[PDB]
Amino acid sequence: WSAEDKHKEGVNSHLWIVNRAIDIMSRNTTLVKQDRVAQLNEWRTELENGIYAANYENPYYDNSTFASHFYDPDNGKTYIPFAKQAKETGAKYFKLAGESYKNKDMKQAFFYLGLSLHYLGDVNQPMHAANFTNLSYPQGFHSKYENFVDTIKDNYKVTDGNGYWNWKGTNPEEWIHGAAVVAKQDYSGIVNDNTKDWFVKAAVSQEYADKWRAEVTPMTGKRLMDAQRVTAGYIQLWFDTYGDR
Ligand SMILES: CCCCC(=O)OC[C@H](COP(=S)([S-])OCC[N+](C)(C)C)OC(=O)CCCC
Ligand SMILES: [Zn+2]
Ligand SMILES: [Zn+2]
Ligand SMILES: [Zn+2]
Repeated sequence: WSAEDKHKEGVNSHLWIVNRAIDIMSRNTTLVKQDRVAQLNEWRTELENGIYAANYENPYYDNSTFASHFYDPDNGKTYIPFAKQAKETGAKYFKLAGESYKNKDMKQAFFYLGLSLHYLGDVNQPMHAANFTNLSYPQGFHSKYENFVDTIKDNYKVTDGNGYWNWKGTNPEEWIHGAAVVAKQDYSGIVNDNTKDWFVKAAVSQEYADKWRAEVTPMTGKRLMDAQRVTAGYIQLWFDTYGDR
C-alpha cells in the first residue's frame, strides 16, 4: 500500500490502516485496555515515522528494491532470490520494538512497531503476497493500483470493535504468514487478463481506466477491512506480549 506522506492518511494507506485498527481497539469495550490506545497516540510521531521509513531508506527498503516488502506464503520467498522477506523482517521489528519497550525506551519501541506494522500491512496487499511488482506485466499497474486505493479507502472503514484477537499464535511470524495466505487467495480478483487488458488500454481511453478501477474495488474493500482487523489484533498481541504481564 501507499505511504507517500509521513503524517497524512490522504496519500498514506499504511497509516490509514493503522489508525483504523486503533479505532477498532477504542471501539472495543470488553477486551482492550484503553491505556494502550493512549500510549499509541502519545508516541504517534515515532509510530508514523516507522510506518513511513520502511519505504524510503535502508535497510528497510533494500536499496530501492523493496524486496523485504514481499512474501509469497507458498514458497516463503520474496521476488528476489536469497533476499530477505516480509515475514522474517516484520517479526524482527516486532521483537526489537518489544525489547525497547521493556527497557522503557518508548521512542525506539514505537518507531520499530511502526516498521513492523508496515510489513504486516504489505502482506494484506495481494500483489505483495504474490510477488507481483511494479515491473511485473503490465508494468506500472502495481503503483497505479495502490494510488487508486487512496481515493476509495474511506468507504471501507471497519465501524465495530471486533479485531482478530489472538487470530494466530503468539509468534508474530504466524500472523504475517496467515495474513499473506488470505491475501494471496484474493490475488486473482485483482490481477487477471481483464484488469491487465483494461489497464493497458486505459492508457489511451478514459473509458477503460474506470473499467479496471471498478473491477478491483470489491476485493480491495474486502482486503482493506481484513487488514484493519488483523492489524488491530497484531497490536493487541504486541501489548500482551511486552506489556509486562
Ligand atoms: C516510480 C515507480 C516505483 C513504483 C512502486 O510501486 O515502488 C514500491 C514497491 C513496494 O512497496 P510499497 S510499501 S506497496 O510502496 C508503495 C509506495 N512508494 C512508490 C512511494 C514507495 O516496490 C516495487 O513494486 C518494486 C519495483 C520498483 C521499481
Ligand atoms: Zn505498502
Ligand atoms: Zn506495493
Ligand atoms: Zn512497503
